[PDB]
Amino acid sequence: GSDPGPEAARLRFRCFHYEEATGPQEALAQLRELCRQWLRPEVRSKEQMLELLVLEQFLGALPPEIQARVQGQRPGSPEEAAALVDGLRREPGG
Amino acid sequence: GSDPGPEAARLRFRCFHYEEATGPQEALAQLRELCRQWLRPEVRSKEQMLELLVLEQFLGALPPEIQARVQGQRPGSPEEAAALVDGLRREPGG
Repeated sequence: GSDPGPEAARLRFRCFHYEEATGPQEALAQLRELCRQWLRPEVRSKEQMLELLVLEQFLGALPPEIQARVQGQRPGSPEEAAALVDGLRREPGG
Repeated sequence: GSDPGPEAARLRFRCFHYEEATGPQEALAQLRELCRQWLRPEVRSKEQMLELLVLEQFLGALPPEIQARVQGQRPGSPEEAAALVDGLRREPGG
């Protein structure tokens, strides 16, 4: 009755390495499946998908060191990530 | 006057570098806007967002060299990307 969580599902979604062995189209079927367990059109609407995806680019837009700090906590929401980094940009050392 | 288009919107969205000077939450506002110009709940539905976002991760799941090729052409559709990468992996490099 519990769900893994959208953030956990997204982690699995990105933990997926592109493997030529399964073929890119078949890999898509995996990614599509994994992203679907994260986005979930069934329960989430389009604007919520925006939020999740904003977070997505935002994290990778961060420098490796700041990004690692996020990745070491995993907020799952863009503004939370923003708040993590908001302090990290205040002279690296926190 | 028009929208950049979902394909170009993702470009602007991915070309966005995190700049501490604009702040993460202000950057979010830009990203939230850019991703919205890409996903567009206004015109598109959730499953379209699934697809666009599968593409997004699929490209990053690819190795830097293969990813660079996709990034240089920009299909915008996951299966289309799957098609070039399937070719790029034919005799690693093409």
